[PDB]
Amino acid sequence: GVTVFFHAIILHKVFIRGGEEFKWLHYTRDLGHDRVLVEGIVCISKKHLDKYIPYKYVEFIYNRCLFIKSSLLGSGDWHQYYDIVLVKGKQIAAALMLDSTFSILQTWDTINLNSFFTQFEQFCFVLQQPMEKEVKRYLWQHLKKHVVSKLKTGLIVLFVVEKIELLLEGSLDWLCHLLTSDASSPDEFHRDLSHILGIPQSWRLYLVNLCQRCMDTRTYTWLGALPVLHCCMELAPRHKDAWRQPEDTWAALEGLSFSPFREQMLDTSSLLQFMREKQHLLSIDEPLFRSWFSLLPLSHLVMYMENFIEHLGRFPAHILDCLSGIYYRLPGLEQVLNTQDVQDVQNVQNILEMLLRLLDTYRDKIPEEALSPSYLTVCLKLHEAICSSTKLLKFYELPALSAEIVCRMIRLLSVQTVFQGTLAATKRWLREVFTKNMLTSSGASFTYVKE
Repeated sequence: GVTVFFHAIILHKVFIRGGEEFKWLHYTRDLGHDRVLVEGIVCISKKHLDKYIPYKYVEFIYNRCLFIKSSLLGSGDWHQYYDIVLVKGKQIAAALMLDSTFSILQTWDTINLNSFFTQFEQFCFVLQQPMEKEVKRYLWQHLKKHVVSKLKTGLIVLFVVEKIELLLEGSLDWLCHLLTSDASSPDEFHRDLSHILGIPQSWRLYLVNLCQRCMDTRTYTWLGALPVLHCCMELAPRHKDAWRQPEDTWAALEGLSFSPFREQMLDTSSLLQFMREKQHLLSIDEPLFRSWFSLLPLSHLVMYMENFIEHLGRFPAHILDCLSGIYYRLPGLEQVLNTQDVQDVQNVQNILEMLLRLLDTYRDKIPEEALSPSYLTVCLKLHEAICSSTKLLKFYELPALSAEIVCRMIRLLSVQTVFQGTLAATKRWLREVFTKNMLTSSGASFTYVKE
C-alpha cells in the first residue's frame, strides 16, 4: 500500500472518509492562537496511484480532491496539507509548512535532503493549483525568522523562493551573504557545496535569476555568491583561441547581462571595498577575478589590478586574463581615445603601464600552462586600437606602451606576423600623425617639437 498523511486546521472526534478506494484520527499539537492542527494517516492501495480520491471531514466548504501523483512520490508516502475545516489560515499553514519541511534539515545528508525536496515538491504542487502578496510577505517573514552550514541553507532558501516565486523584496543582502562562503580554501567550499548541488535540480537557473536581480536592482553583494554559481555552471576549459570566447563565457557569467550593470553602476568604490573584504574568494574560485574584471567599468580597472596585486602574485595566470578583459573593453577604450579628454586617456595610459608592471614584475612567474599565444594576438588587437584611435602626436606614449607589451609577450615566448602587424600599425600612426615635413622652410626649427 501507498500511504497518505492528511493534515487539517480548525471534545470532538474528527474522521477521514470519502470514496471507497481505501463506506461512511489523532490530536497532533494544539497550536493555540485559536486553532489546532489535526492530522491523520491512511494507507490506500498501490493501484490507486495518481487517481482522484475526493475526501471529506466529519466539512464546510466555501468536495475536496486528492492526487497522489507518481511524479512526486518518493519513498512511497504522500503528504496532503493546507486542508482547512481563509487568508489567515493560508498564512498560518504556510508558517507550519515551512517549519515542518525545515525540521528535516537537522541532519544534513542526501537522505533528509531528498526527503525535504520531495515533501516540498508534493505540497507545492498541491498548493499552486488548489482544486497573494500577503502570503509571500508572511512567508518571507517566517523564513528570515527561522533562518536568522550556511551555504547549504542559502541554496535551500534559494530553491524554495524560486519554487514559491518569492522575489527577494529589498533584502537580497541576507541571502547573498548566506551564499557567500567564508571558506578561505577551495576544497572546503566544494565540500560544503557538493552534498547539496549533487542533487538533480535547477541550481544554475535559480542562481542566475538571483544574480540578474541584485544587478537590475543595483546592488553588489551578489558578487560574493558568484563562486557558487560557477560550481553550478560547469564551465568548459579554455581553447587555443580563448580570446574568441564571448565576454559572458570567458568571465563565467553566462546567462547574465552585466554590461548594462557595469556601465550603469554609479558607485564603484563600494564595489571595490566589498571585493577587498572578500578577496579570499579569488583563491577558491579562479574565474571570479575575471568575472569581477568584467563587472568593473574602464574607469576603475587600475584599482582592481592594484588592490589585488598580491593575488596575481599568488596566481600569475590571472595576469593574462587582464589583457583579455581589456580586449573585451576595446570599444569603450576607443570611445575614450577618439575623444581628447586628458583624464580618460591618462587612465588608459595608467592601465597599460599597470599591465607592463605586471608583465615585467611577474615575467619570471607566469605558468607555461596558461601562457597561450592567443594573448599575443590579443595584445596586437590592443595595439591597433591604440594606434587607430590615438590621432594626436602628444599621445605617443600609448602606442609605445602597446608595443612594449607586445615586446614583453614575445620575450615570454605567429610571432613574426604579430610583429609585422605591430610595426605596420606604428608606421600607420606615424604617417597619419606626421603629415607635414620635419623641418621648416629654413631648416632652423623642427615642425613637430616632439618628433
